[PDB]
Parts: sequence; C-alpha cells; structure tokens
Amino acid sequence: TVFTPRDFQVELLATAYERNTIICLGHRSSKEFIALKLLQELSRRARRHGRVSVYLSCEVGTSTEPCSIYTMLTHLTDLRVWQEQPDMQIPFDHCWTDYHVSILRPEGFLYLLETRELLLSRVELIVLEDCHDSAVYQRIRPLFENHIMPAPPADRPRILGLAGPLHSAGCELQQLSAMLATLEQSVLCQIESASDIVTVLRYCSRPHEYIVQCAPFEMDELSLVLADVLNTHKSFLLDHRYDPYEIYGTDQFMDELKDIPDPKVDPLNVINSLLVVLHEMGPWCTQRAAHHFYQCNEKLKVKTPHERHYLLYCLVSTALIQLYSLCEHAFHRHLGSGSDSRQTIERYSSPKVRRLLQTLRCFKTLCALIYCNQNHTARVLFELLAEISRRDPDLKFLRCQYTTDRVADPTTEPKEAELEHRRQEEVLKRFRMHDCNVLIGTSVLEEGIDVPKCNLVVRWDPPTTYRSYVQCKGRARAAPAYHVILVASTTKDLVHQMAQYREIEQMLLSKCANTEPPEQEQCEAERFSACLAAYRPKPHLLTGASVDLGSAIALVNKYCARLPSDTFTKLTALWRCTRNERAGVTLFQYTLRLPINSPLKHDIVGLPMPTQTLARRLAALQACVELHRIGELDDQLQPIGKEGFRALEPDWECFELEPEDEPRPGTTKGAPCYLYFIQLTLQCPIPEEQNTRGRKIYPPEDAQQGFGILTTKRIPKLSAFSIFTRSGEVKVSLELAKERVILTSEQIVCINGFLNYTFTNVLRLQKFLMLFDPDSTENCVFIVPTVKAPAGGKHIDWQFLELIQANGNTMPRAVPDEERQAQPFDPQRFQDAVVMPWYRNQDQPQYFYVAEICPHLSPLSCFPGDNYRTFKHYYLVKYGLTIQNTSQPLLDVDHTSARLNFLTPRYVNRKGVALPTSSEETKRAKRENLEQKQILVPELCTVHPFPASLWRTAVCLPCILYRINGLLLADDIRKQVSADLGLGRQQTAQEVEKRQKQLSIIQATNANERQYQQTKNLLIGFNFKHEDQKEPATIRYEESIAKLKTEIESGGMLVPHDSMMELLKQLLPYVNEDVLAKKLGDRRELLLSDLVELNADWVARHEQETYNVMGCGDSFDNYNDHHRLNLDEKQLLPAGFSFDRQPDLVGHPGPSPSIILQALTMSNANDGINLERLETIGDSFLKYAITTYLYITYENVHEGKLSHLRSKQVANLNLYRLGRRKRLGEYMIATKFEPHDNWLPPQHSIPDKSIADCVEALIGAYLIECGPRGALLFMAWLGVRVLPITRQLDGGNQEQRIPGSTKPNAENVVTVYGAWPTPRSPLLHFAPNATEELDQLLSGFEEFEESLGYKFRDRSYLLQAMTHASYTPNRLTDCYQRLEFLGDAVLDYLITRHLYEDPRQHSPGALTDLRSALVNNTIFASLAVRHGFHKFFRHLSPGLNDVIDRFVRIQQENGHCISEEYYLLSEEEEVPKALGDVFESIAGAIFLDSNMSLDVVWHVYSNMMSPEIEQFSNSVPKSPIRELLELEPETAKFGKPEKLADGRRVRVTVDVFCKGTFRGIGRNYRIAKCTAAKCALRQLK
Amino acid sequence: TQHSNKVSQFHKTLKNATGKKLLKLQKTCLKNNKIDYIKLLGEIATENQFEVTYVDIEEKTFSGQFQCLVQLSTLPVGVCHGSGPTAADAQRHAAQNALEYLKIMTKK
Repeated sequence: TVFTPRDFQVELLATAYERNTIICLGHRSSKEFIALKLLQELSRRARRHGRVSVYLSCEVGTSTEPCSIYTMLTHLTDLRVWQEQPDMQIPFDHCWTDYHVSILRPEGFLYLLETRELLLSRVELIVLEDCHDSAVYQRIRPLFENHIMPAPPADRPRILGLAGPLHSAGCELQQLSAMLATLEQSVLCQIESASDIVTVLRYCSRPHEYIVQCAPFEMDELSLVLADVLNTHKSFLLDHRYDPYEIYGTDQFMDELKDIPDPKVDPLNVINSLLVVLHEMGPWCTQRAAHHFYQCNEKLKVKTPHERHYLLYCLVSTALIQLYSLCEHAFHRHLGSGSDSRQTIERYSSPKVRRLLQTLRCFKTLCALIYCNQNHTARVLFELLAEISRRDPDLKFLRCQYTTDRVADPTTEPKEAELEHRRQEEVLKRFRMHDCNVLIGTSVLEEGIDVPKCNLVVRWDPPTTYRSYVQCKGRARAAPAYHVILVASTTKDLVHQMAQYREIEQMLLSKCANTEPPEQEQCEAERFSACLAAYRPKPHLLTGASVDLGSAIALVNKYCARLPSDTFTKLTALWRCTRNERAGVTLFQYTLRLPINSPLKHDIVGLPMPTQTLARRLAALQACVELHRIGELDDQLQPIGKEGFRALEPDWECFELEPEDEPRPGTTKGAPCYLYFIQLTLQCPIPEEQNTRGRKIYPPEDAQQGFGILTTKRIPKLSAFSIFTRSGEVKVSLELAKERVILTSEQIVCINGFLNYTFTNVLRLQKFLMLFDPDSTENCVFIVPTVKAPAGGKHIDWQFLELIQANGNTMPRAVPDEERQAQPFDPQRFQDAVVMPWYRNQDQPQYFYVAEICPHLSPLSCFPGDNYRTFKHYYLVKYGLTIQNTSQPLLDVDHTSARLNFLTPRYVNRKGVALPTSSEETKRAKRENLEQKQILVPELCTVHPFPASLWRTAVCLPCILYRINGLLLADDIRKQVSADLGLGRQQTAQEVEKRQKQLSIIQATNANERQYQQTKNLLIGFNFKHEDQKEPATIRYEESIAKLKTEIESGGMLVPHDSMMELLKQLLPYVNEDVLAKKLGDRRELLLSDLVELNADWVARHEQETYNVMGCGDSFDNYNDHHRLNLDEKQLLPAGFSFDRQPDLVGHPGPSPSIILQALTMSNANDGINLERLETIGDSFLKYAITTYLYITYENVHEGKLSHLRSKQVANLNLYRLGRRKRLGEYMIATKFEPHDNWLPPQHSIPDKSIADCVEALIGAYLIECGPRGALLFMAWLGVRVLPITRQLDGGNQEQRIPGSTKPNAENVVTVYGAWPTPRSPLLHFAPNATEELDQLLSGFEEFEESLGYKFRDRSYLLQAMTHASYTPNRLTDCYQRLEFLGDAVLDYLITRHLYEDPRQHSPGALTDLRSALVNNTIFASLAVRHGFHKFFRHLSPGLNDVIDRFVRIQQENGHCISEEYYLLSEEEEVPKALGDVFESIAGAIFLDSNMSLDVVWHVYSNMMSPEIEQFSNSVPKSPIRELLELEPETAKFGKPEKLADGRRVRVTVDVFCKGTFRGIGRNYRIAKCTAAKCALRQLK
Repeated sequence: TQHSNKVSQFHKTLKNATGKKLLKLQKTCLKNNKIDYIKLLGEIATENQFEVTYVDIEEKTFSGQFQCLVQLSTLPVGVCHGSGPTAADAQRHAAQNALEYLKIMTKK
C-alpha cells in the first residue's frame, strides 16, 4: 500500500505566498481553509507595519447569522475579525486598526478606500472569493482600475483569487482561453492548475485513453414484443387526462388539490427507465431492472394512501409481472437440457454489453472501476456481472460490488441513510483487502471520497463534465492503466469531446508551477542510472540496502510518509528548482527541506546538474546521505519507528524481564532497655446527650495505674492523637521515663504471665490454633503495668504483676451454696471492679462493669414485669437455682463493647452512630435471652482481679502485636532510604435535550452537508464564462483540436467496431575534461564528494552566481538558504498550596513511618485507610518523574518514540518489575484483620498491578515532607534514573553529606544525582537573525501574556508550543508535540495532587473518578476556548481547520460555557485533539520557561481555572454508582445500547445475578445507563 | 428480496390453474371478434375465486374516445385497460387486455 506523496492544497499555499496567484478548487471549505491560513501567515507581516488584512467576498451580508469566514477566523486562529452585515453603518472606530481581518464586500472596500480611511500600503493580503464569476469580475474591475493597478508594485498588496474549477468552467474552449488570459491580466495574478485531479495526473501517470464503439442491437421477436408492451402502457398513460378538479372536485381543499401528487410521474420514471434500458442495453437488462422495480413498486403500493395512485401503481406492477413472464418464457424457451444459457444471454445482451465483455475478456492484478450515471443502471450492471461470474468459465475470476449516490434525506428518514453508509463501508473494506477486484460505482465516488489505484477504468456514460472523465482517469493510477469509454455515429461527437477535454488537459498542465518530467527526462535518467556510484551507508555489504540516484526520491517520500502524525496533517518533502548558468550550460539545482517534525531542518542544497530528473535524483541522494549522517535513517535505510527505536543504553536497564517474570503478569490480575509511659489523659469526656447508655463517665486517668513500653529498639517521636472510646476523648502521649532499669528474669516471667492472662482472658487477643514467643531478637516489646506515685512519678508495680502471676487462672466455677451463705457484702470491693456471673455458660464467660450503687434495689423488690413476682422467683423458676441472701442491695452492670477497634485516632465518637454501639455481637442476644434488664446480684457476681479503670485503659491501646511487626517494615523502608539518600538520619432534562438538539443541528449549519453541496453542484453546475472574441488564437485551437482529432484518429486510439567518459562529460559539461580524467582513475564510479570538490573548485574560480525563484518550492525554504539571497547554493510564589514549599534538605529525619505504613496497607483488607489514597498520586507523579528526564536526555528526537519509552516505563508491568527488584510486597500486608486466622506476631497473595500500586504509593511518603525533590532520589533508589548522573570519587565533605549521595563503591566511586540541567533553548541557530524571526512571528502575544497571566523569559518554548506538526514556515524550533509530551505529565501531576490535597478529602474511588472526570482533553479544549487559545494558535494542515471550526461554532452560539462541556464530560466518564492539546503545550513551556517550578504554573493557572473546578467539585461526583459497577462478580452486567422507536432515546439493560433484569430509558446511551443503574439501586435496596 | 419470491409465486400460481377456458384462449387467435370477451372474463372471475372489477374512466380523451379498465383481483392484482369508441367498446378492449394478460401469464 504505497504511493507518491505531494503537498496538495499546500502547493497552493506556497504559490499563494510568493506570487500573485488564482486558485481553482471545488469545495467552499478548502477555499476558506487556504484563505484563513494565508491571512494568518501574512498577518505577522501585517502586524509589524500595522497593516490591514482584507478578505473580499460576495456571499457576505446574506444572514445576520455570522458568515462562514467570519466564524472561521474570528474564533479559530489568532485574528480579531470583523464582518460587515449589509445594513450597518460600517463603524470606522477600530474595525481595521484594532481588528486584523475585515471580511468585506468589494463595494465596502471601495467605500473604505475612496474615503481615504485606509491606505493601500497598509493593506497586506487580499483574497478575492469566487472571481471566476463574470459578475464578481464586474465588481472587481473598477477596484483594480481605480486603486490596485495605479498603485506601484512597491505599494501593492498580495493578490490571491478563488475560482470555480476552470478545468470544467461553463465555456467552450475559446471562452476558456480568453478567460484565462483576461483573469491573468486583470487580477495581476498567475492562474494555478493544482487540484486533487491535477495532483493525481501530475505525479501519477496518465492511462491509455480509448473510445470503444459498440455495435447496435439486432432486434428480434421478444425485444419487439417487449417494446409493444411498454409502448402499450405508455400510450394508455399518456392517453390519460388527469385533473384533480375532475376527480376530487373539492373546492374546500385548495391546499390539498396541489399537495396530492400526480399518479403518473413515478409510472413515468419506471416505464421511461425500462424503455431506455431496452433501447440501449437490452431485454435481459430490462428483465432484471423490471424485477428490481417490482421490488420497489410493491413497497410503493404499501405506502400509497390514495386511490388512482394505487390504481396506476398496481398497473405498473402488473406491467412488470407481464415483462417478467415474457422474458422468462423467452429465456426459458432456450433452456433445454444440455444447453448453456450464456449464448442466449450474450445474444440478448446488446453489443454494448458484448463490447464491455470483450473489454473485460482482455484482462485474464485486475482492478476495474466502472462508472455509470444512473443507480439502477449500476444495479443491473451488477446483476449482469454477477450472472456472468457465476456462469462464465472465462470470466469466473471476478468479485463484484456496487454503490449509489442516493444518501437519503436525514430530516425525514436517516435510519436507512445509516444503512447506506454501512453498505458503502462494507463494500470498501472488502475492496481494499487485496483479495477483491471489480467495482461498479456511481457519481458518489467522484470527488471527496478516496479510492486506491485501479488500473482499468470504464466509463459507461459519455462524459458531460470534465471532472468525471479526468477523475476516472485519476482513479487509473497504476501504469499500465486503461481508461476506456464505451459508446454505441455519435463517435464523431465523442472524438470531438475527447479533443475538447484533451486541450483542457494541456491547458491545465501548462498552467502549473511544478512540472512532471517528460519522457525525454525519463530516458536521460534511464541512461545515467549507472554512471554515479551507488551511495551506501554500508558500502562494504554486497547485499546491503542501497540508495542510488534513482530510488532516493522514493526513499525521501517514504521518510516523509513514515514519520507518524494525525490523519489531518500531511507531511512531505519540499524541493525547489534553482537555475544556475555556468560556462554556457544551463544547470538545474534542487534544494530539499525536510519538514519541521524531522530534526534535519537545515536546508539541503544540491549540486548543479544539466536536467530536472538527474538533479532531483542527486538532491534526494544528498538528503539520504545527510539523513543517515544525523541518524534519522537507520542502517537498513527504512525510516525510524516508535518500536524500532531504542534510547541510551544504561536507561534500558529497566526493560529486562525478571527471574519471577521468566493470570497474565503486569495486568490487573539484664538490659536497661528503652522505657516510656503510655499517658492516656482524658481531654474531652463524652457528652451526656451522646451518652446513650445513660451511665457514669469513667476517665482513664482517675486511677493511679498505667502502662509503659520497654523495648531494645528505638521508639520514635509522634504528635499527640486521641483515642475515642465509649468514655470519651483521651489524648495519648508518650511520657519520657526518667529511669532505665536493668532486666530481672523472674519479674520478666511475671510480665509474660500477665501478658498471657491479658491477651488470653482480659483483652483476649491470643486466640487458639496458635504459637507465640515474646522473647526474640526481632522486637523485645514489653508492655508493663505501673502505679502512679503521689509525687507525680510512675513507679513499677511488681505487686499486681506477681498477683497476676499467682492468679493468671482466675476462673469462676460451680460455686457451692455454703460459700454464698458465707459470702459477705461490701461496697468498696465492687466499687471499681469487674463482675462475673457464674451461674450459666461458664466456658465462654462474659465480664461486666459496675455502673451505679442503688440502695433501693433488692431481690425482695418487685420484678419489673408481670411474669414473676421477685428476682428470687424469676431465677428459681427459670433456672432451678437458689440465691442465699436477699438482704443486700444489688448491682447495676454495664455491658462491654463487642468490638476491639475503638481507637481510630480521628473519629470513633462521630463514628459511634455507625454500628449500634459496637454492633452488639452479644448484647442484643443476651438482652433477648434475659428480656428484663440485667440487674444482678453481688452474691452471684464474683470479683475479677483486673480493675475496671485499668481495663478501660487496656481496651484503648491493644492489637499492636502484629502492628509492631507492621511498624518495623515501614521504619526499615525509612532506614534504607536514608541510608542511600543523604537526606534523613540513620539515627427539565427533556427540555434541555430538545433545546440542545435544536441548537446543535440548526446552529452547526456547516456540517458534512457542505460536501453534499459540493455533490449537488459537482456534475451539474460547472458554470461561469466571461467572453470570447474572434481572435486567431481561437482559430489556432481550431487546428489544434483538429490535429488532436487526427491524433485521436492516428494513435490507434479510436477502435473500429468490427562511453562512461562521455556520460560524465554530459554529466559535467561545465567541468573540464582533464580534471574529470584526473578524477576518474581506476575508480569507475564517482562519489558525491567528488562533485562537491568540483563545485568547490569552480566557485573558487568564479565567485559570482545568479539566482532564480520559481516553482512549487517555497519561500519558506527561507533563511537557512535564502532571505539574504547571497548566491550560496553550494554548501553550508504563594505559600498556600505551594508545591515548592520544600522543607530544608539537611536536618529533617525523612519519612515518618506512619504514612509508610499507610502506604503498606492493601485495600483487600481496607482497614480504614488503604494504599489507594496515595497510589493515585504515585502514577501521576511517576510520569512527571520519568518524562522530564526522558525529555531532557533526548532533546531533539520526534516525540512518538519517547511515547513508546513512556508506555514501556510507566507500565504496571514495569513498576511491578521495579518492585520485584525492591521486594516491597512482603513488606506490605494483604491479609484481613482476624486475630484467629491470619494474625502472626513474633502468606498474602498479591495481584501484579497491586504491587505496582504498592511501589508508586511509597513515593507519597517522601512527597510532602521532602517536598517534590528527594522522592526522585527514592526514584534514584528505585532504579529509574530520573536525574542526570554525575560520576565522581570521594569528596569528603565535613559540614554535611551532600544531598543525592550514594553508598561507597568497591572502587570508591561517589555517584551524585544533581538536579536536571537548566535546559538549552531549542533555537537551533542555523540562521543569523533567528531572534528577529522569534519576535517577528509572535505579534499579538501580549494579549496572550495578560489573559494567561504569565510572562515568559525567552519565547523559544512558546513558539515551539505554537507550532503545529505541519507548520513548516517556522524554521527555528520543532513542533508543539514535545510539549504535549511533558505538559500532559505536568498538568496531570498538578491536578492530581490538588485533587488529593483537597480539604474535603475525597475517597480513593472518588480520586480515580475525579481524575478521569475533572480533567480530560475536552475540558482542555473548553478552557482553551474560554481563554482564547483558538485566538492564539498556529497550524497549516487541511481538514483540521474546518473540523475545529465546527467545534468552535459549538462554543460560539453557546458562548464558551461550561454546560455543554461538563455535559459531555458526564458522558465521558473530542471533535478536536489539537486545540485541546495546546493547553498542555503552553503548560510545558511554563515548566521550562520557569525552570521546573510547579508553583509558577499553579499560581498562573488558578485565577483562570478556578470556577470550573469548584463547579465540578460542587457537582459532587461521589455516588454509589461505582460500587454498583463493582459488587459484580456476575451480578451487574451491562448490555449493549438498544435504540428505541424515536431514536433519540436509548434503553440500557442491566442483568443482575439471581435477582433479575432492569432497564433504564435515556436521551443517549450514558444517561440511559445512569437511569438503569438508578432503577437497579431503587429496586435493589 | 421478498418480492422475487412473490413474483415467482404469482407466476406459478396463475400457471397452476386447470381451466379449459384458458386453453381455448391459448389456441384461438385472440384477434378474432367471435368470442364473448367480457362475459368470458366474468366466467373466469367466477371460476378462479376473485372479482373482475370493470371501472370506467371519468375523463375522455383529447380525441374523445372512452376508456375502461379491469381489475383482476388476484394476489398481486392485475390491472388491464382498453380504450374504445363506446363504453361497451372500451370495456371490450379492456376485457381483451385482461385476456391476453392472462394468456401471457398462463403460457407454460
């Protein structure tokens, strides 16, 4: 799939830049595109001299709706633009001074100049719209007569014209030549041929043109009787006298007397069509056509409401029944057994068909496109070819398709217009397979629609327009190509027609600038193909790839077509012709610029050479040499690719697979130890309003007993937090113990027995199925009880420790009745104790609290309930148990919390309404089992030795035994990072829908219907002529046509219907023979350097050269070879939300292990806080960690290769490989919180993406505290080198260790990671005054300064960022698509943090959704348009400008706004890319205009991007629609969109496992999906 | 592609009849005037389970010649017509056109 690329519609732009030019194209879109591009490209030259840029047109002032050009140029490029509505008073205030383009009527321009308001010297460029009109000629004639022509060429503007495609203007050939002469003398321009037709005729070769005559049909029985049948039906239908007055006779229905259609016109169409098909193609063709007409006419019977219409349509159908019966019998009268029907098929085929069939017989790689100007003609030609291909063994090798030019009207019936487009799609996709051949088109494939090379092109209809004949010629690209027109004695007039169109072709190609080489120059190239040495980058390889003179132009075209970009940008080489005359010999010399995306941007100049083709071959050879010299071509000579490129080699260390990589990987699937006091001081007690238990508040420090930590390892310093128990808010701190005590062994045994009793029976953390050993090297944590001294001290309490040693099995048993006779009573013993009911369920006992001492309560008192009288009767009946004493008062008990996690240092008291007061795992069950409230007996409740206040201190702290094993891994991470860091220390919606549909369709108004306007003016209009005279030039073509006639009647065209030294001497006739014989030697092949040496000898022996500026080569070759013309064509910051807050480098401990242990927490456990809080910053940092490095290391390589580098290095597979190198997954915990099962104090299977979600999460640990910087050092610890690496030896600083220091090597090499280099400007100074151009281009950017709110230092990165990929006139910098590449990661990181650091504290899934909903390329385009980035951007590529004009019309008639864009965001959780992407590119400029300072970008961007982000924040995208998207193993599947009856509403189905199917209606797919999810939630509560 | 099956079904249906009046029509030179064409058409209308509907025109020609048409109520419907100097003659040539349309249809 190869071809020869040109800059079509852009040669027009070049020739529109140098010389006064008139351009001939068909669309009005390409005229406005080339007009806008030329106005902005001359706008810089206008703005420096303060000139006025004028666009003259006559379709201005027809609507108060804005004109198309005013729309285009007001809101799509740089310029402030004025259009004059036809009845305003034309204000003279600032409409041309402080307004760049005025689109004016020519009479408005006359009013502007004749009143002396504007000087013509202050007029830069005028483009005259539709100057091919004689009436437009009549307006522009006095404009040139009075003003333009009397101005001198020193005082003239630049004149461009726009014309209808004068290769088929409405004129006989004398008017055509008179028109070309008259326009080229009147408008002071040169006419220009170049359209797409001229492009495919210039650099794709012309086919062999034939007219083939066809013998007339020989009528017989069946044909004449069919003619009798059709003439019978025709005579009866013309014999009708139709009158709705004589049929209906309704005086009251005057509107309906003409609204009712004629019952004849569709019978007229069907019967005329069958008449013509018999008259030319035959009765078999009439049979198949009549059958297909019966198919449509029975549908017309179904549609028909009226009566006589139904009568005549049934009559037509009856005629079709008849004709099928006649032809069916007469074609089945030949159908005996052993008889082939093909002889009768070809027989009843006319010799038009037979002549077509021998034309197709001559083609035993067939690629045949066949036109015909009627659709059902294409269907019947399809049916003949299908019947032939299924019967003829000669012509069995065809696969045929068809099409139509009958796209239906979408205002009524668009549903089958979609099927029309689908049909064309499926046909073309079968066509280009290189497995299918034959097409039978219509005039839909004429223009706009592009089709590959197709050698045999048969026109059925004789052409009546030039365009169809010559575009059918152009669809024959592959030489040898055969353009055959069939005809059935009108052969005289058709030969005259091809003579007319042949002089139109030779008046096209002579009126070009660029030219094709003729056959003579082809023969000269074929002769000289072997006289020059074959240039090879590898000349030692015999079978290496070679580039000679001949293939070099093909390789440079391939290099321009293999550099990837948009499909809207067209990239191509740019040669020019320069004529140099030396030693009596004319020499043509080609320079050769490669476009701005390629980093060879200096011009390549060729050596002088006698011909065109040989010089072009040499210049493209030079380009191949220097392109391999730089490296833009490889050793195998193909152009570079995104996957065929590798960067510098120590950075490729991150792309070798792991041993665990060699469930797809990378996808989503006696010692004075340290002592401290654990101070639990109650700061805020629980309110009595929040005291739902209705009991006393029990503070933790009201007792004088506390706890302490005794460890062999260091305990860090932390800020004070608060445990929120049931008793209230308790500030927890670590008091520094003044005493360090040497260990005592048996007292440690007391401690260990106490810990066993506590974590087995008091706090009950140590469950069974267990092993445990609290004496190991890995942690020596001893939590010990102490007693507070009266003097404020906290002395060790060995008394309770030995008491718990002797009584670590305090277990109530079957207490006898005698001991409870002997059991006494005292209030102080149960004052602050724990009560134990022994009488039931002893094996798993519950422990209860003392709440109030009531003297009025007794067992003799009345039971609160009528079931039993007393507590004695209640207990004795319900259990058969005897209470001994009832004289004592009873006890009010409090029930324990059924939940360990009551600490959660930010909120448990606010979280206490969540779960019904520790959810009551046992309290609701026991209050159901006991019904009445638990008023208990002190005799039945024994004393537990653990005190109540000490128990309430004990329940605040626990379950740290795995957390100590947890908060060692985090401190270990801190240890290695400060080891290799240097930093740190080692010690209504329906109304909205109808309004937006109405506004959208009826305010676009320049959709793809403009191509349909081109379609309906395409073959039909082709008009407009000026005059003709009787000058002999007309008589001149009156022999030329005549002699062309003889050429058509002498070429075989019409068909009857029955010495290498002399090679070098001609190579260099201006170089003397003696020097050539000197340079020859044994070397039979001269290198290019030899001819360079000869040119260098010759310019040293005459220094005065002449120059020449002509042709499709540009003045945009420009500065680096021209613009001085010196003959040298031989060789060469707010602290709030501060990103650079940056706490001081040396003196800070580094990462506090709290946030590391936050980042060491899997969301499979999801214990309150998960890794997903910081993971989303990690990835969106790590991009900006890598990319800026991968921007500054390879500073002049086109960005798509860097894109493959990004996509392989920020892969989740890549981060998983990096974490494999660092082994964090065992350091991170992915087990549930179960003390029974997966709690091992002194295996968690991890998804591969989650490991990646691990690694980047660690980055957040360093990312506030160190600022942005040192985490890069962690990234330098991580193995992705994102800093420039300075290799050194041992410096030995004594004040501090240098930041970025690494470990000492075995050869004592010190590696210092300095920050990124403050970058070079991209201003590649091949040109002397490139700064003067750098300020020439950017006129009007002071408004871009004030509106954006940032001032640049050097504008180099801005006018890189103001350079489209197809913007070749700028030659300083590269395209903007390198500041896409860094701008995306910079704004990605900035916005992802401001999402994360928000005070509202969005959720993890909310963080992902706010990334993918707060920002996409659409809001980039939207705020780009709001900040006028349409009004500041530069681009020179076709199609893009009309597409983004429709998009900015969407912004125009809405008026910027947030509504349409956040709406389309709400379908987005796109019509352009480029104008979106510019807000990234300028962002990259403020990355490196301001020296890597994110604070500069943020404070500039805040005052412009505020109300959008507070609106998307106030829209609250925080719904459980995401948990409905999850909670889906198989339970929330979403069906395909199903379009309903009206079309504008869709019903989305959701199927739910074992619960059913729900469906939601909506105005599109996405709101229907939202309504279906809402219905699923509403019916799934 | 349904109406291909429809047109083949109708051709086979009106070639599937077993009437001797159709054979008398086929063998006789139908340019003869001896046969009672309107009455025979009504006979075949009663024969093959449908209505022959004779409908005259409301609009005479520029030459002042009467027009009649005949609806052969089959599935799909046949429509034939005649133009004669009288309404009797217009109906006669219309019934004629009906009969050679059947003869065209019934030719096996």
